[PDB]
Amino acid sequence: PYANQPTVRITELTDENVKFIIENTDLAVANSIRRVFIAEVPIIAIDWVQIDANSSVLHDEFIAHRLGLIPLTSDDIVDKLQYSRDCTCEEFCPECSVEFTLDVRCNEDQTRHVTSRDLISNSPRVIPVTSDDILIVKLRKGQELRLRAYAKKGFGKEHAKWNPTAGVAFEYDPDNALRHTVYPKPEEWPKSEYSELDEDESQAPYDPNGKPERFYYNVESCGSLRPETIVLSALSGLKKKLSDLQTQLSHEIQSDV
Amino acid sequence: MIYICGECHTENEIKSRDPIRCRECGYRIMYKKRTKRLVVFDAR
Amino acid sequence: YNGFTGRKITSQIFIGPTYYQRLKHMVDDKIHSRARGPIQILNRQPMEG
Amino acid sequence: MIIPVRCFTCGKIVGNKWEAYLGLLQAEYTEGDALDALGLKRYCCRRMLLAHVDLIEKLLNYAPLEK
Amino acid sequence: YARPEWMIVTVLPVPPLSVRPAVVMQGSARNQDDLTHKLADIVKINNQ
RNA sequence: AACUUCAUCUACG
Ligand SMILES: CO[C@@H]1[C@H](O)[C@H](n2cnc3c(=O)nc(N)[nH]c32)O[C@H]1COP(=O)(O)OP(=O)(O)OP(=O)(O)O
Ligand SMILES: [Zn+2]
Ligand SMILES: [Zn+2]
Ligand SMILES: [Zn+2]
Repeated sequence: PYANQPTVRITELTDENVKFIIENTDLAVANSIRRVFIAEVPIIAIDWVQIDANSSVLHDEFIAHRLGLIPLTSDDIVDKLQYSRDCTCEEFCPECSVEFTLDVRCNEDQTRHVTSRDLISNSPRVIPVTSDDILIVKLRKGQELRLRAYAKKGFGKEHAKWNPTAGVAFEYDPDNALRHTVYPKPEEWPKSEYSELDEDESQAPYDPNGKPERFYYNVESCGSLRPETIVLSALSGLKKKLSDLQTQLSHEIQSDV
Repeated sequence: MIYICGECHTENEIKSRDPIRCRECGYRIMYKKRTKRLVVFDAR
Repeated sequence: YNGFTGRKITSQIFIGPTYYQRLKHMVDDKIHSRARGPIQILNRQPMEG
Repeated sequence: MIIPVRCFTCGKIVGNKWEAYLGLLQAEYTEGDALDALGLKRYCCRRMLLAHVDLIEKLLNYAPLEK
Repeated sequence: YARPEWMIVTVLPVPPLSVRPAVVMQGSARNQDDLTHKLADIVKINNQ
């Protein structure tokens, strides 16, 4: 009647990728951890843009869109920063946001590639993952881009600009033994990388009593958060959602009594 | 207001009820020039 | 794999990169509603368009 | 018009890779080999660079409205 | 209700202005309905 | 507290 004790084994750990395996866990818990990876890990991204002068070919809201999609280093202070709704101050302040500035003019004849490097942050911890560079616009001679931006904490449920991850690879039952997928012709199907079968055997024998366990994850970071801390923050955020749910549930049960 | 010229790209100030001709080029197509008030764009 | 539950979809699904076009017909241009609006002079009936 | 930041399907940053892609194509690399060198693995990300048409260069030919 | 003589037109009914509204443009001008122009022609010929 | 008509053409299911 109680929760199982899950186990984690990390196979690969690189600045861009974490490959790990979670065993003795439910499919629902595993899938929802993946789901939180994608949508419920807080990150910092530009959400306020004010363009003083835009003589580039791209219109203002195009530039704003591209600026929002630019990743920003959010390793440490995203936990410290508050949401704009939570912050007491009106509009935005150093606690709820980070300010960026762009002042580029193409005085020279050669085309000026405005990059993420040209974005200058008021706080050193958030930088546009520059330490090539993301190209915001190309400026012909006599064309100028000037803008001020504010970056706020948020998660990917709001907007895909706040996705901390690129691709979450989730696989269970590498050799089809639970028959969750029924191949019409099993031999035509390529083997998984995690498959332990011999080359002759296309599918493992049907396990009637089996349950999905030993889930395999490959989480690729977008560079804003380290791939390890994406997973840690996802676990902590899911735990916090459950705890908030429990608090509200206890309050309503007390109210009913 | 101040209207930028279509061809020579030089700002010229034209009063109301005045013919639309840029000084020093004579082009008859002017552009109103961007507003001072600033509009907030959500990056979304 | 099913996005909501994580279980493998039993029938393997045909996926690939196909070229798609956004046609000019958009819902915002077509949504319309009328409630005691402007009325024609000759017929004194609701207007058209 | 300009290389999109982030692949639509997954979200890996592809915006910084267009100039390097063009340089590697100039080197001798085939499109596939350049895409591999840039690190693009999934066909979703390779579609972003492979199918991209850079119109910003054609638009930059026209003279700016204000100089 | 209908005598054969009444079929021959000796008096022409002129419809009310509701039937033939005056189409106004910008207050600068007032176009007249086709019926108004035809009635003007009829009145001119009748006066002649 | 509030903007005509004709005519044509082009699209939509
Ligand atoms: C199925 O019948 C409908 C209706 O009868 C109505 N309709 C459409 N055009 C007209 C018209 O000119 N005059 C009248 N009176 N009715 C009309 O449209 C018909 C079908 O037309 P379609 O054959 O193109 O439908 P796809 O089979 O093409 O559907 P996809 O796969 O594109 O969604
Ligand atoms: Zn604040
Ligand atoms: Zn001029
Ligand atoms: Zn991709």
